Amino acid sequence: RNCIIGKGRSYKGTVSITKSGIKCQPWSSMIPHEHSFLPSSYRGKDLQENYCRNPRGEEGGPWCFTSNPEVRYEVCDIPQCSEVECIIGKGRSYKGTVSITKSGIKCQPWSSMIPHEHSFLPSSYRGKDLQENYCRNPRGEEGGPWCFTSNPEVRYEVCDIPQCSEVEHHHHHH
Repeated sequence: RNCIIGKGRSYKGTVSITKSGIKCQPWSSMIPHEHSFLPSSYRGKDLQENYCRNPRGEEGGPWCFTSNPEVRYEVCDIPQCSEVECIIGKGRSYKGTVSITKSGIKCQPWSSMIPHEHSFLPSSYRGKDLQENYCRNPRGEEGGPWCFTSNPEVRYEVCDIPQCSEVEHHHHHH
């Protein structure tokens, strides 16, 4: 993805513009800037196209030589990856803390039988993180994470959690 973890020493994404907005120079090119980061000599460091990279693992994060003759190199401005509430596909793996249904009803705790009695006991679904009153999809059903609701007239309802594809840092269409 196009965010970095730590200093991005293994960053392999597609950002190709510096912090000040300068288009990166290709690693294979000596123009404008002549240099020794030859892709054939630095394999495993994935010096591909003109993508920002951190081949030496430095504090600045990924950087590139720049297409501006007056600026030899510059760090890139790549956000640090941060956890956001989202699901992939149907949310079989969702372990977030959303606890309200799509119609805004507070979820009932999984450990509770009130108002709705049920057989989704946390002790019987070890591994599925039936914690507190958090929306979950413990049998990997279509429709996604859901909960029993605190409203006695609504036994259960799906929760509306955004798809991670809406918020993530995508590889560009290159």
